Amino acid sequence: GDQRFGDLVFRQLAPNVWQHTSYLDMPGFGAVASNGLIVRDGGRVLVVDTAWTDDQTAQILNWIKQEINLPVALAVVTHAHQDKMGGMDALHAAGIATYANALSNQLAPQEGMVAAQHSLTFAANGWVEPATAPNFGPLKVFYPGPGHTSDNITVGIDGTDIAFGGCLIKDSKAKSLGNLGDADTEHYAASARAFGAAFPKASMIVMSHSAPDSRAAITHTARMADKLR
Ligand SMILES: C[C@H](CS)C(=O)N1CCC(C(N)=O)CC1
Ligand SMILES: [Zn+2]
Ligand SMILES: [Zn+2]
Repeated sequence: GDQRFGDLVFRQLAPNVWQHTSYLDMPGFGAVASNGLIVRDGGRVLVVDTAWTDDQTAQILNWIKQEINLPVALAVVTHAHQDKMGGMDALHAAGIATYANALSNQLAPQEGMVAAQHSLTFAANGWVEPATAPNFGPLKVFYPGPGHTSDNITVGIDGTDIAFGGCLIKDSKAKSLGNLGDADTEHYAASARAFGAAFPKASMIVMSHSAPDSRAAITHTARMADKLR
């Protein structure tokens, strides 16, 4: 099922949704997979997260050209770490409009990232302010609160059973919450549960560092974060 395309992997999740996977060596972790999404919305394509590097991100765009052959209207990136924003320059070189949490754009320079062109802001309840996410189509963007990072955001795909937790959510058999160096241990558990409650009918939970899982990924991630506070 999985399509190897250069050094990346692509997996169809639904008629209009694919997971992109790219890898980077991290001493002490091995070659770490990071997952994002590609969504076809009618005559255009929407991307969630870059790959780790510009070169890998250009390869995502090459795959889109070969397998979908429609323009990429925008990309939204889910926090200011390299696995999610490392390929911003490749998107900009391709003329793609890019979006991130305002706080991700604020943090990007100190994190070694290039900021997105546009900043999303969020209501007190976590839902994106709609005027900051124009033309997002089926992408429903939700800020669950600080957790994996202060800026992490999540995305549901209307018309599917899919919600993307990014690096906030780990799989239902995961053993650790991963990189906690920028995390908010006090609010993580609540933020994970807020993601689940924002997308209550999503039965396929996509995440950055594990293959797609059931909603038990949310309950398990929350149950592990419950131990952090
Ligand atoms: C660069 C990314 C940003 S989230 C990172 O810190 N990682 C990769 C995932 C790894 C894991 N197994 O969770 C933890 C270390
Ligand atoms: Zn991260
Ligand atoms: Zn990550």
